[PDB]
Amino acid sequence: RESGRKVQSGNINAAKTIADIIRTCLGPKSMMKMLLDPMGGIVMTNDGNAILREIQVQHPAAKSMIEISRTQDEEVGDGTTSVIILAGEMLSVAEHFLEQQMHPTVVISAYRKALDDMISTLKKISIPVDISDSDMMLNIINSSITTKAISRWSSLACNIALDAVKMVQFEENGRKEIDIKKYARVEKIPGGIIEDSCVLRGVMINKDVTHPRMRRYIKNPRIVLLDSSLEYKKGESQTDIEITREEDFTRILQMEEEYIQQLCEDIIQLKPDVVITEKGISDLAQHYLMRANITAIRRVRKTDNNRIARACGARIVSRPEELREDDVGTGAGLLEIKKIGDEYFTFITDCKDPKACTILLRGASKEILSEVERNLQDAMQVCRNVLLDPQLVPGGGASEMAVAHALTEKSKAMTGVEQWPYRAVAQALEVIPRTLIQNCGASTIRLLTSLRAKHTQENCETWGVNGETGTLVDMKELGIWEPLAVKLQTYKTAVETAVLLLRIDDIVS
Amino acid sequence: TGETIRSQNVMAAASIANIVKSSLGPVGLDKMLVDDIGDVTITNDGATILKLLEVEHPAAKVLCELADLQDKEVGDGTTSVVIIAAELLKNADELVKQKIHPTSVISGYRLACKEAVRYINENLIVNTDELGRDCLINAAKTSMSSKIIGINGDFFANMVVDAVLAIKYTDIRGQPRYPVNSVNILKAHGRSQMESMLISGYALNCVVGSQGMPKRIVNAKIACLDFSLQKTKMKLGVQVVITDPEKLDQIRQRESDITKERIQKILATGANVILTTGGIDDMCLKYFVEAGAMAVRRVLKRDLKRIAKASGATILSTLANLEGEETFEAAMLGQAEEVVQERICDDELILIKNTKARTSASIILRGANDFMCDEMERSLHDALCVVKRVLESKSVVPGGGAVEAALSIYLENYATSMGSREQLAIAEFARSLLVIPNTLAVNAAQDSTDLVAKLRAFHNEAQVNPERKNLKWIGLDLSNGKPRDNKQAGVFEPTIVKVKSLKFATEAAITILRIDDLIKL
Repeated sequence: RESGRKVQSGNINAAKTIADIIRTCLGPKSMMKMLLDPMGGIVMTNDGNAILREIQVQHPAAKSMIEISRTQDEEVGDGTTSVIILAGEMLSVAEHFLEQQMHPTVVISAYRKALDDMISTLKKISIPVDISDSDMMLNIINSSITTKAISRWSSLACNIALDAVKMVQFEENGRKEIDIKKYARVEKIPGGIIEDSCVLRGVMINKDVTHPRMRRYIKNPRIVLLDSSLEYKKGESQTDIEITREEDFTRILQMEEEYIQQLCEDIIQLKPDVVITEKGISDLAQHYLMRANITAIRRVRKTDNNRIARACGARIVSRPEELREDDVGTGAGLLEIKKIGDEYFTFITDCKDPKACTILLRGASKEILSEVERNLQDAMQVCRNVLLDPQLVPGGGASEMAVAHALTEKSKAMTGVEQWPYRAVAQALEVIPRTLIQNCGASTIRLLTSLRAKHTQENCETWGVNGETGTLVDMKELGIWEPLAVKLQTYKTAVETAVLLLRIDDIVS
Repeated sequence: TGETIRSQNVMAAASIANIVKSSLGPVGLDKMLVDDIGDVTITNDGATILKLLEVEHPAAKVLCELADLQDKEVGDGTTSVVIIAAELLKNADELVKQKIHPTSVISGYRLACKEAVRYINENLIVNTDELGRDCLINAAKTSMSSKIIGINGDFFANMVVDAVLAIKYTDIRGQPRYPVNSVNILKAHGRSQMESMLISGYALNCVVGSQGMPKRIVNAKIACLDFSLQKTKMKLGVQVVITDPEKLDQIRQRESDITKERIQKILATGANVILTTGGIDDMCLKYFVEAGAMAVRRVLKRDLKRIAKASGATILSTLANLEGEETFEAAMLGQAEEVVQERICDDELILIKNTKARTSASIILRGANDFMCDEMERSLHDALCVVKRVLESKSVVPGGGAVEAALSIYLENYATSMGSREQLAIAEFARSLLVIPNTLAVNAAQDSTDLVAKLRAFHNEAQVNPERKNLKWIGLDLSNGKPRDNKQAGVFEPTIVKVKSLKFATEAAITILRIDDLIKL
């Protein structure tokens, strides 16, 4: 239970102490944080991702800061640093002075217009990228893989992750938003070539579906996805009593297998040689498949068939009556059982609801595969964000100072009370030019004022400090891209978040 | 203990009464509520938090209870009646400690609790209508978080607030009347937002079943189904026996056909339209389209039951004698003047125009993007909540806040007149009245006396009237500490809402005021 400044200064004691090493942990020159595990261990993290998990809670507001780092991790997976940075970077200056001006409130609506002038600043500096050209994305998409940096597959997996969210973009809500990712999924492939780590349609099933008898391939015959009751039903659609008598025993087995029959009267008509039964899978049920010349598929689940629903594009059958093709194994279908390494890979290509496409990732080993798998992430995430938002914006102090004086100019434009948060929020922008230089080792001061001067001339339009060169430069020059996607999404979060814990003047039970 | 525990009876209140003062209704700041020990929850609305709060002391025991007792009756005067006991418990605090047996002043507080309402009694307004409650447009303008709907906090507030006020509206089961039944109103993002308007009928949220299901249906018998139309797994049909193969086709053909037979018994039993909040497989649905009947899917629970009420007679929403493989029993007969499946607000939806049993009207609030539909949502619902209580209670006092400043002086005048200590009793009751505008100085960050003392600075005689916010009292603001003539934005209070907390606020203290110790003997 906290109140007043004890919340507010405690809110400062929440995110900032989180965001302290994080700025060293952030930027392209990011300096990892050392951690000390409860075992006596160590974890070296540039992440705002891993720190909050391990580090124990230092303040109730931090538990709220953790989730907005989650929310940004949920939204992207990067910017988790900045959201707790930016919001916590807002908490230190404005509130207490403005509680001395007596308000959480004027700061909120200030934060809201501290939000918009950036959103006002962005549309110029955040300028449309062409999602058509891969390299026009790949410059953003190399900007995604360049900091986290697994360099070998930061090359190919991008073009893969480019194609990943591209091939998983049909996305139809009617508004053509592209959040669409899940269709794009990695594939854990033993052995094989380090290349042919690539995007294929549907979902080739690497999870639970690996069998000596699928035959070795089922191409034209269907993969049949059963939610439904492949096991017998003793009545019509239903079940009746067991055997206490000679009379009851013969009566039971008729409708039992007849249900399996009347299932596989309507199940066999659609031509599987592989029926994947996630539920209703049982010995006699799969033994029937064994006896039906249709592969008995066990140790398989909803994700599988939901991935197979995402693979051939099937709809996992919710009707015990009348199974068909477009139910399960849509199209002529391809179920391709390939051992690259010793795992049978269920390859189900030929996706219906097309543009739902996984990513076949093949290393010579899981690491060199996971090296594709991790580089894929930031790429495809930012690809998703670039395909979502077809814009890019210069990184570093460019967005920082162009909005900084803007908010400052806006603060002077207002010359009111809320100016003071604008005064506080504009500086929140500039800790990043600090952060970028607070990495490289020069004096950000000389450059801050010079980046002020970079605004004095150029309004820091495209000109930020680039963390790894530690100098104040055009990012359209350097091709360093935060998108209006990645940033505004990150900036949007913290804007709410600082308000949130500032909307807390009292913590209670 | 003693006055200590009696103070602990006051302290625990004012302690927790801070959280309901520091968070006052919606404008109260978010308060982090630890559920038990390690689980924290960010929330507000002291009428709420006290319940998620877990009461430590028998003092705040009744507070969470009386606030809820106030809240059970009506949602306002609730987070306050917490404070007001403590606020009186602060008024009689040193009194009980001074010379005072509070029995004197508390019975005087009673007459004060009584005498005061006799202004609230004489304080009413019959037509608040174009004045609204908390102004009119500001029923929604408060309900609207203002971005694209901000100036439409006039425009659509002339809509959604005037909607519940005036539109042809069907209460439960096709009932024209001033709604306490809310209003069916929807939101669909797109087109131009200003184009958001009323539709004549219920606005449906429904999966449209027109494959050749007839869109427009005149004199539409409506079946609104919460029970789905599903389908039933079925074994062999007529006989079992196969001499030649085509029987095995016909034997398994009556799986669809008996329902084809029974869904054209559904024509015979009846409906022209099948609305289903549950599922309709196109298996059943087609049987209607080849029957020439309407079958609509996943009609919104609200929207459907809104139809399922006005549609009239018996409806499958609240009933099931139907299997959906089965023919209807005509427990499914609702009735629509005409169903014209209608293109509205970037939606092709079945729009059931008026009713056979009623004339339905539903506004659809067209979002410029979802954010309107997100923010007008509250504007839909909360300005709905406002006018419903306004239609529920048409006797409502003019002014919320400056009432108390009057009620202070109004009662503080009646104080000096009575005499003795009960003169003093009435004056100390006229004090506690002034904290409710002061807990507005909490959230609006106003200056409590400059707020409240200047509130009291407003009078000729003592009165709160939309006539005079300066020569006398009226209104008050979440925007300021300033009284306002109620139609611009004054804070209206419902009359029934006030006397309750007034009544109740003294009713928490007096027993606490009686209990002389907490502890063992």
